[PDB]
Amino acid sequence: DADLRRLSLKNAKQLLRKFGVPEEEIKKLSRWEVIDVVRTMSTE
DNA sequence: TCTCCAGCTGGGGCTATTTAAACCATGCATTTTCCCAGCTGTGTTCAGTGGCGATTGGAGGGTAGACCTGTGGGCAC
Repeated sequence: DADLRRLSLKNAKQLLRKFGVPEEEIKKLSRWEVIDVVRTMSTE
């Protein structure tokens, strides 16, 4: 959960693009919602 | 004869050379200093997260109530 802060929104956006997350979530670009979604996707 | 004048007849001041001394003017060139700009470092603030605490929800256990079955007693043939 920690290194997900160092993701520093922009690289987390690129990671969500890499996993295949739909563009709406990426579009929101939440600093907290984005990291929760990428933690969920890395759990999936 | 004496005075004046007027030309002219032989006489003095330019030029050329070397040298040192101390001096000057007129933009020029160089060196120094001051100022401004940029880059780096440190400090502060903000916000993420960690972490912990509290509240809510779910599950399990216990107690209470109700229903069903069994036994006993009373009554009737």
